[PDB]
Amino acid sequence: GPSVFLFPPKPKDTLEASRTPEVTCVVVDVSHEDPEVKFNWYVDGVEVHNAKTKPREEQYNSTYRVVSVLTVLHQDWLNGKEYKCKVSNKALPAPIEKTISKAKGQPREPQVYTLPPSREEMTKNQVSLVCLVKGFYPSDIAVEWESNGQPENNYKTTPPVLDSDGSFFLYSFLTVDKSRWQQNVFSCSVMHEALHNAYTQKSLSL
Amino acid sequence: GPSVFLFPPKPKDTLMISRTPEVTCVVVDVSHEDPEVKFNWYVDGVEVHNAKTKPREEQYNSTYRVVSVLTVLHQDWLNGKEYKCKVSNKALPAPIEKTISKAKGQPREPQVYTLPPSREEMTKNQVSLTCVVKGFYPSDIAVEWESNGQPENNYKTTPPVLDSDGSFFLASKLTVDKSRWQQGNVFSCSVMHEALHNHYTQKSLSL
Amino acid sequence: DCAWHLGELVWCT
Ligand SMILES: *[C@@H]1O[C@H](CO[C@@H]2O[C@@H](C)[C@@H](O)[C@@H](O)[C@@H]2O)[C@@H](O[C@@H]2O[C@H](CO)[C@@H](O[C@@H]3O[C@H](CO[C@H]4O[C@H](CO)[C@@H](O)[C@H](O)[C@@H]4O[C@@H]4O[C@H](CO)[C@@H](O[C@@H]5O[C@H](CO)[C@H](O)[C@H](O)[C@H]5O)[C@H](O)[C@H]4NC(C)=O)[C@@H](O)[C@H](O[C@H]4O[C@H](CO)[C@@H](O)[C@H](O)[C@@H]4O)[C@@H]3O)[C@H](O)[C@H]2NC(C)=O)[C@H](O)[C@H]1NC(C)=O
Ligand SMILES: *[C@@H]1O[C@H](CO[C@@H]2O[C@@H](C)[C@@H](O)[C@@H](O)[C@@H]2O)[C@@H](O[C@@H]2O[C@H](CO)[C@@H](O[C@@H]3O[C@H](CO[C@H]4O[C@H](CO)[C@@H](O)[C@H](O)[C@@H]4O[C@@H]4O[C@H](CO)[C@@H](O[C@@H]5O[C@H](CO)[C@H](O)[C@H](O)[C@H]5O)[C@H](O)[C@H]4NC(C)=O)[C@@H](O)[C@H](O[C@H]4O[C@H](CO)[C@@H](O)[C@H](O)[C@@H]4O)[C@@H]3O)[C@H](O)[C@H]2NC(C)=O)[C@H](O)[C@H]1NC(C)=O
Repeated sequence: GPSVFLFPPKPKDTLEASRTPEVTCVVVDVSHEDPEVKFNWYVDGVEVHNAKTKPREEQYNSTYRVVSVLTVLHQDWLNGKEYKCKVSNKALPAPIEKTISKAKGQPREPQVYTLPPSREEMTKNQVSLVCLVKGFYPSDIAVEWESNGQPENNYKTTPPVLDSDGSFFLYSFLTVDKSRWQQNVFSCSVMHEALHNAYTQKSLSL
Repeated sequence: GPSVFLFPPKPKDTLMISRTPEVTCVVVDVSHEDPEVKFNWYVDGVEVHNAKTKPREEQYNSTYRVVSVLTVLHQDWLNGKEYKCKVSNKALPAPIEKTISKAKGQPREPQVYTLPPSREEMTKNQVSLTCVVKGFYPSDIAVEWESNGQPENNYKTTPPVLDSDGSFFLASKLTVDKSRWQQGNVFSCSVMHEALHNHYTQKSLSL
Repeated sequence: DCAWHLGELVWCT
């Protein structure tokens, strides 16, 4: 019998007005002999009909991967609505149901603290610019850096860590040529549902 | 049949000469019908015989859990020797073999920096002290916090993140009462890593 | 010299 996995939208997609968040239902181990896959989607137990099936893909191991994509409205996902995928198939004693939603629990506003480079790191070729993001919930977040409107691409970001108060934090490091630091204003940008306009920006300079 | 999981020693154990590093060969799904398990151990291909079987443990889901522990030498591990556990049991058509060792590659020294709280956080009841650890290879590490020779336990450390130069970095954050910070207390971030002088460095931070 | 951690021997060279 085939197997079902249900995936959420991308945090960025739920948080940017101009993007299109979607919930993805991926059925695997679909047999050559019976590849028909019936999809029943439910939003809080109410059947919806706007799901679109992706082009069927042959996997090297002689089985089909079958995908069903359901667009969701931003406000629906963010307000905690439950999305159920029900998958029927002839090679399945009874249909497989899976459910997902946003992480449950009161949202909490990220605090965004930019931390300048240590006096010790100043004697190196490239300095680390730090932006600590803490006390947020849920962990669904996006961090980027920029300068003068131009997006700086050179940074790394830790996955969110569960903190002792039930919120999450992470650190983002932007490594820059030590010359630039003595020579510009640098900004750390955070996108998270519990921010104002789901967006904040903190700046840092010597 | 049974399944085998082979676990490395704790970074700290490999790194402190006062501790005993061990590799652990865990066999699960051992049946009631054939609980007997044979371990053979190998270091870089050579059989060693000093492994010790732990007490057998009833799991209550129909199966036993059987564990063999092999003590290893600090330097053996740090030099990157390969430790092979081979498991034989009647419910297994062929013996199962597993091998672990330290990740391979030229070890690199971590640079450690402490960062005081943002001024914007000086409004809160508690404040964050940051210990940045970057440029370490391999990823095996231990980070702890202390003050006045006593451990401070209210910290969290990120997992290590593979950086773009092939080394690793992490951040550890210690959360102290603002008063404790304002009173001049010295807080210390301790890093243990194989490529540090004597596997150890300490960095301090105060108002 | 040697290194100590909370009074426990780390390593010596
Ligand atoms: C035949 O082969 C197939 C295919 O295998 C592939 O080909 C082979 C040759 C190799 O090269 C493989 O490496 C290839 O995968 C086998 O199919 C596999 O079955 C596995 C189990 O049977 C299944 O494992 C499950 O994976 C989950 C994570 O899946 C992620 O990430 C992995 C990579 O890390 C990837 O394989 C998946 O496709 C999936 O990727 C995500 O997809 C979603 C949906 O598209 C994306 O979300 C969307 O993104 C878009 C933008 O692109 C948009 O924004 C939408 O809004 C958004 O929805 C998302 O971006 C992708 N993420 C990533 C990181 O890529 C695991 O979580 C899961 O674990 C769970 O299982 C248990 C619970 O039951 C628990 O243990 C646990 O807690 C978890 O809950 C599963 O293990 C593989 O995914 C699957 N591979 C594929 C490609 O489908 C098949 O099994 C085999 N046949 C036989 C008979 O063996
Ligand atoms: C019957 O039950 C048993 C026991 O299950 C427990 O009880 C039941 C009631 C449930 O509550 C379970 O949740 C309980 O665990 C079942 O046995 C389990 O089988 C699993 C799969 O068959 C197996 O999964 C694999 O786990 C690996 C990680 O294991 C860690 O972490 C978990 C917790 O997350 C822990 O439960 C394990 O014991 C193990 O813990 C580590 O132990 C080692 C060795 O002791 C420690 O290392 C040592 O530490 C000491 C000091 O403590 C010293 O320093 C030594 O030097 C050092 O070596 C280590 O510190 C412990 N770590 C932690 C975090 O605690 C995964 O890596 C692995 O994943 C990989 O393989 C998968 C394939 O299966 C891949 O998909 C995947 O990608 C990975 O590659 C597996 O997930 C469980 O570990 C195992 N549980 C136990 C307790 O052994 C059994 O299945 C069940 N039977 C039936 C028929 O249902």
